[PDB]
Amino acid sequence: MALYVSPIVSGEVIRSRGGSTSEFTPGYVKPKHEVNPQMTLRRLPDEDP
Amino acid sequence: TSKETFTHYQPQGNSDPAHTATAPGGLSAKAPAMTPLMLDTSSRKLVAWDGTTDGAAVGILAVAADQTSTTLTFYKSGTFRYEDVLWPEAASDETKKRTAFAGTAISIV
Repeated sequence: MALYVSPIVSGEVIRSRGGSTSEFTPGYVKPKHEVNPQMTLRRLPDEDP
Repeated sequence: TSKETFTHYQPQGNSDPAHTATAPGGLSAKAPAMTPLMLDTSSRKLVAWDGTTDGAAVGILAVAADQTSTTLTFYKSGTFRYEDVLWPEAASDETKKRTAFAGTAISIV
């Protein structure tokens, strides 16, 4: 706060702030799937007969 | 009849800056502004200057405080007009009061 100080006896000063830092580096994911090259000769549950 | 004399109020006597500082106080009575202070030899708190212990002057009170106050803000530099400082009654000679604050930054004009 700045409680009372009168404009004759001006005094204490304030401080600047800061001082936090953190690093969270890597991450990764890769869900590979297959194509089934020989499953396409039949019919899917879709594609009405 | 009733002529109110409007006068100014200039405690300063020179263009010197009036720097301030905060220090604990152990005063035992009401103290108005511009009262000399001394450092207690036992507890090293700031009390009202007795006007007899030579060389004990440490500064000039700036904002009035009392025995219930814990920290006082007092001047530590500059020059003050001799007629505005509330000298203690124990000091009865002008010369000793004038040179009482020599050594520090405080001076009397």
